[PDB]
Amino acid sequence: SLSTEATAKIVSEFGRDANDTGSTEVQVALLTAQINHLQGHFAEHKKDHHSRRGLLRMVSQRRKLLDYLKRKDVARYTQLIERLGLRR
Amino acid sequence: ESFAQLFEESLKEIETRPGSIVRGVVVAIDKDVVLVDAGLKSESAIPAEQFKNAQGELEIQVGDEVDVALDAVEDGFGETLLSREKAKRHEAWITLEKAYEDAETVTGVINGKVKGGFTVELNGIRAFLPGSLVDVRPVRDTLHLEGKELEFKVIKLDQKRNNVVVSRRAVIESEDPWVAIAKRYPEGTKLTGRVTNLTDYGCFVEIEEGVEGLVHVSEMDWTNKNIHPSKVVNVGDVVEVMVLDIDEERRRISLGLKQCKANPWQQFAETHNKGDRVEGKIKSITDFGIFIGLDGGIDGLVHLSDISWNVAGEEAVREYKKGDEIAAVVLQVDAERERISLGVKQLAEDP
Amino acid sequence: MLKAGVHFGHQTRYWNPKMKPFIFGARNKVHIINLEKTVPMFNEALAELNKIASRKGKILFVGTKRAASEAVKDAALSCDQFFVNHRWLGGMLTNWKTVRQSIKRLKDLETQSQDGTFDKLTKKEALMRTRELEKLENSLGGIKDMGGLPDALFVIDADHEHIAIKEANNLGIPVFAIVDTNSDPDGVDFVIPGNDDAIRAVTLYLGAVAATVREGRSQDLASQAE
RNA sequence: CGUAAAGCGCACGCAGGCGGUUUGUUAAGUCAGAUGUGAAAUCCCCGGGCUCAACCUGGGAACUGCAUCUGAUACUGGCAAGCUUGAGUCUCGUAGAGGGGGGUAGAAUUCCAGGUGUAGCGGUGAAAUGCGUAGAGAUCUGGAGGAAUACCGGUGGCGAAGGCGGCCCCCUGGACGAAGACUGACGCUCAGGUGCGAAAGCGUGGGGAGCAAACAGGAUUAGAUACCCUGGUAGUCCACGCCGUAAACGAUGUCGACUUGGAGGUUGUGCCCUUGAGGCGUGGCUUCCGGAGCUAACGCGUUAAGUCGACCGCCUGGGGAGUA
Repeated sequence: SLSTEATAKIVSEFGRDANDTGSTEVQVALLTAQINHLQGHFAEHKKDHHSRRGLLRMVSQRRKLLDYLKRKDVARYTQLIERLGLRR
Repeated sequence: ESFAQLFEESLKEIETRPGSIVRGVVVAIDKDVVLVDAGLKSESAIPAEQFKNAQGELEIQVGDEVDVALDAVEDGFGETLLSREKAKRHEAWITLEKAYEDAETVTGVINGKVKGGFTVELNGIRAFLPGSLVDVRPVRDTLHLEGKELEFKVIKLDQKRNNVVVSRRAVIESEDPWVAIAKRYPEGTKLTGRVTNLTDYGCFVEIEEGVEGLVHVSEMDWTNKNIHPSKVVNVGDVVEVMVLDIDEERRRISLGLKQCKANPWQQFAETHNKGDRVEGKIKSITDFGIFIGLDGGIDGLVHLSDISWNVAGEEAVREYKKGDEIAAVVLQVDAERERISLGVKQLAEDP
Repeated sequence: MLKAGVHFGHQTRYWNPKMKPFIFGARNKVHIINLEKTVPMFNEALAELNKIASRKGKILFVGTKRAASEAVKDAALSCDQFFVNHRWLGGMLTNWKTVRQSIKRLKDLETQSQDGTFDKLTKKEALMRTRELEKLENSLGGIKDMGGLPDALFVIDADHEHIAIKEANNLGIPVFAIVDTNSDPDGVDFVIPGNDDAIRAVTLYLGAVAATVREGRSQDLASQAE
């Protein structure tokens, strides 16, 4: 479930270094990679409600982080949603 | 000040937990309760039976000092576990010295094997050892003068469960309980075990290195149901018990205790059961078909209404004999199964 | 100082948490009462005993404990004081109005049975009236000569005679007790943190109280007056 | 608002409400003053006049307000810059009937075929209906099919709730702890809305061992549309939709803080003599007993029904009625 090489790849790709792992663009990028991974799991299986509640949880978590980032810095907000690809 | 703090760590330094430091001075004696004061919270309610030596009478007056034991604190009110176990440590030290000495020399006198090793008794205590330990070779102390004087040379000890078999005569010669539970197994290996707590259905004798035995209520004696084990044996006492059963799963070794006065009953069936021996016995309750003489050590129900005289049916034993009186009665039958001796009274001189 | 008796500390785990000022958890899972704080409270108790006994007041000694039974009688009849050691009757102080005529039965019955009709009626009547005297005698014998309400109550176990404390807190009697670790120091005015169940302790505390009483009743002022 | 009426079945979540901590600025809220206005009559106070009073009337007070100007900046709000305790992320593990899909194992029940064998079986409080000489019941061998997973099983575990027990694989959610690093208030609650939601039931297609509403029969009974017995169809099972209710219960909304103890369970972890199932601490979840305090009492009692704070739902006599 989003293996350690993938997480280190996304932290190093969106952050400052391999230590700045908790910034907002990094957390949004890990949540987005996780959601887009689990879309293949909820393509089939169709009934895993107990896992889809975790999916909806990290969807809302991503949305509140994006709402914070849009509220603080609109520049990196547009760079993040355009670098990442979302908003319907 | 720190006088008291230092005083506290001092008093910690000048006591220990087990029965090691002989400190309690006997400050009141009354039969049947001794009591000491070893620098603990209260004063022990000591039995008298942890302190009489080898013939029954007391040995220690006021001021005398034996250590007791510890590591158990407050059952409501009071302090200790008994000093007699204390003594066990001393015995262990002497045994260690012999093992340590390379040998231990005292006196060991072993007449017979309850469970395959002569019993050896050192000072007050008597211990049980595996069968080889009693004799160096195949000499066998059965031909020796009974309860003979040697020493004990150790043959075998079990090191966890306390069984020690020692070497009489021949002076010249010089997880854990439950995997291999086949040592005391085979049908009836007698053991010497201290009882712990009697749970009104049981007695819980358990000695052999971290096990549990019951001897529940059915055997215990040669009466079944009216017995109440607290009346009949003891609390905290080393007794005659053997296995009778070991269950591998469920971990319930079900020991017994009737393997004793059962023999007395057998002797009564025999001793006086050889043919038609006469007995002088006292009746206890006449139950309209007999008189129930029950003298001679627990032999149960006896003479029937059919003999009683030289008339058969009309007699009604309350009219003809007594209540509580010693009579002529001879044996006429001992039945080995179903525990019925059947005495009679017609064997007299009228016809 | 653990002076001569051993009054170090108690039980194990069922301490009353109100006695957090007097604890030291030992290695054997047993509490140690703070003996360097016990002594100021005990001296604050004896300084009250000299005052209210030099008032010519009446101390009532209470402790049963199955072991401190005889230490109260022995260590209290040495003074001119009064004791209850066998059975604590419910209401000997706040229902003393009806304990009074039971005392009248005891005194008025040993008056009849030391010389009077202790043989004049029936052997069975002697077996009744005498058994009555040995029933009331170790129930009211120490309180027999009191004839009033006491001015103090010296309790040896608050946890065992807690109804004697509440008894003499319905009315205004200053009680004080040597408490254990599991006892409750609430009704007790002058709390003495120590050993309740040691014969050495109920010799020591009760003996020093016995010294403060008879040494406290002026033998000096009276002498001067004379 | 546990049991009296009353906590949504449980969550997510937009608007709404509320918001840790420091500095600076603003002065919107807030406070203070002033001015204008708040009609007169009426109420209230001190007077006056009717012979007194009711009544009339002089002066004031008040008209709890609104607007403007001038200031105060402690709190609240707006703005800028922070801070790390709240919240969140990452590196290691840890346990678990958490979920979805697939596969497989053993015991047992039923049936079918065959063997041996013969007079009963089954059932009850007693019986009969029923099955059996057309060979039953029993016993053995083989086969088929369906369903549930003994023991482990633990006032144990996981899950938001409903709920989830053979074993194995694949895909996957959450929690917990140790040591650090990182972001910097990103938080709490939430009407409407959306989602999940035992059993029964409904629709489509399969499947059907055992059980079992309806139904039949035998009893029982004064009657017996029942309990009891013999049978027995929907349903129970699977796949896909619907329904959206339960004594959906801890009859106790969620989140946060604080406030004496004890005995246990389970799950991590640190130190030291792991030298011995050892001792001293430390987090999480959980069971019981009890302290103050609370409560109408029962009881609750650090997992509160104690002391408080934020937000929401709900109650206002019983029946009619959760009905039209």
